[PDB]
Amino acid sequence: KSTGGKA
Amino acid sequence: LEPHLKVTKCLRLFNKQYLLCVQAKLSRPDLKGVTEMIKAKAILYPRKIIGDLPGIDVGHRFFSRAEMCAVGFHNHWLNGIDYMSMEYEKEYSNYKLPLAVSIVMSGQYEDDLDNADTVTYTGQGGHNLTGNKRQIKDQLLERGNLALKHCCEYNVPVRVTRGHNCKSSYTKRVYTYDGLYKVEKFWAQKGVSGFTVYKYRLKRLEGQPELTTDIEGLVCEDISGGLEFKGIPATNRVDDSPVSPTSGFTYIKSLIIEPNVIIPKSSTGCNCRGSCTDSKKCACAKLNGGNFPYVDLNDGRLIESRDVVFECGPHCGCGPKCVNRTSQKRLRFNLEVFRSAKKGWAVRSWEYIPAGSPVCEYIGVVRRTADVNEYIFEIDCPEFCIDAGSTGNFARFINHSCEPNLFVQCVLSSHQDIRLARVVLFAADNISPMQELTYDYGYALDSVHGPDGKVKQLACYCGALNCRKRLY
DNA sequence: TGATGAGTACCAT
DNA sequence: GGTACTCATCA
Ligand SMILES: Nc1ncnc2c1ncn2[C@@H]1O[C@H](CSCC[C@H](N)C(=O)O)[C@@H](O)[C@H]1O
Ligand SMILES: [Zn+2]
Ligand SMILES: [Zn+2]
Ligand SMILES: [Zn+2]
Ligand SMILES: [Zn+2]
Repeated sequence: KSTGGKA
Repeated sequence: LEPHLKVTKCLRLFNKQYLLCVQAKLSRPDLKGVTEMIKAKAILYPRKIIGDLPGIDVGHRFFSRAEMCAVGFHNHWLNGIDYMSMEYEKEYSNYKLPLAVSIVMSGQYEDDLDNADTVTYTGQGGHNLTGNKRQIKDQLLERGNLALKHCCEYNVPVRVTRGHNCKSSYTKRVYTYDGLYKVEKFWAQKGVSGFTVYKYRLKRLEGQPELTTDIEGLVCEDISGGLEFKGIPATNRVDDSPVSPTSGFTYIKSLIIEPNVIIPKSSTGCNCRGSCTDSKKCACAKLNGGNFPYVDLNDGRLIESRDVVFECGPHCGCGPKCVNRTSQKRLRFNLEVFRSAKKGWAVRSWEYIPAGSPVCEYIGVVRRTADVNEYIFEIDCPEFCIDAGSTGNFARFINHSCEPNLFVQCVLSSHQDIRLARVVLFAADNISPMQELTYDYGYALDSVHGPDGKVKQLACYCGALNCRKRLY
């Protein structure tokens, strides 16, 4: 379910 | 790309601007947000449209008049009647302008009569905005009233949106787009206060979803131990043969850390007393880049996604009410786990969830990835993962979707080791009651191998219009 | 429960 | 150019 991310 | 996603994106942008204006403590931050959108030329439908707007389905729930402005659905934050002015005359040369395109019924005019498929809508004008909110002079056949008259005369339909009062923790009012109506006829008469009003009889058009009006299959009174501040019931309406999701699974509210997983050094924290408010003094704010990532609204809302959020922790001088402890607070919403048709267990909410609100940390047993099924969340902001296979909180019951209403946010609070960050699910959108909560798992296509080289695959069933059809 | 609120729509004391 | 108009929103 790993991914993400928004600096 | 697809219109529903464009709408979603526009609404997320508006939410971001709104929360920034709330943080900046401006007046009417809802209206300021719209002003920002206009400045940025980010209004999705900047010109008026007769009929349906792509990506805004009948039944669409808006959480403010401002949101409607931000998408271009209804372009006044106050006016009940939105219409094409004479500027549109050349574009619609076969019609007489002005022409109405959208009205809002919010129960503010004493002569309005709402009968669902049939409505008697009062024209604008001569209405007290405040006080008794009654008619205080005569109306005239101009502006929106003239526009609705032309709609009647040309068979041009009008979008109709209803305000609804909400008994909700955080949302006072909601506006539902209820579909297209024709103006069947109109006339002038004395209203109940004795002044002339124009009245517009509207009839809902055919070809649309039915206007909708507004404990069973219970398997478990509460999947949590009584551990969650708000109980989480579970239902299977899909199967007789009703085992409960808790079987083989034990509910915990706190991470369990395996022996071979290392516990990083504790963070130092800030020295604020009570609550952290000033970005100058507070070191945790400094960690966030000189500003607080959460705004103090509806018990705390994340303004926007980041690589990592730095929350106050065990050594901070602040108490638990600190807004920079937003994701540490107790479950705010009444939720339900339910058996889906073919995704197995799913989670939905019984109340409104504002965008930016925390839903839950992904809790389970933190294991080394090397030492390891379906309930493993890898931590990447990968050496470490959260295994909710046998024990965890409710987070593990939340399904994947290709068009999610939640997103994953990495949070550090007790330490500074990004490898072991807290994984927290936040609402990406304003969520209505009974909507399934989902996030994008983000498995890349053809990720798992048997491997004879043989690609092991999983079919996706989020039902989303742009599904890509595969979990992996 | 008052007082703002801001973008137009159309007029041009 | 100017300003009456306006079915919100919140303390
Ligand atoms: N969009 C989807 N379509 C089909 N199956 C899904 C799905 N999202 C999640 N699942 C199923 O749920 C697992 C993720 S764990 C999510 C909870 C699960 N529904 C349960 O019953 O416990 C996956 O292995 C997959 O089998
Ligand atoms: Zn703090
Ligand atoms: Zn602080
Ligand atoms: Zn702190
Ligand atoms: Zn899908």
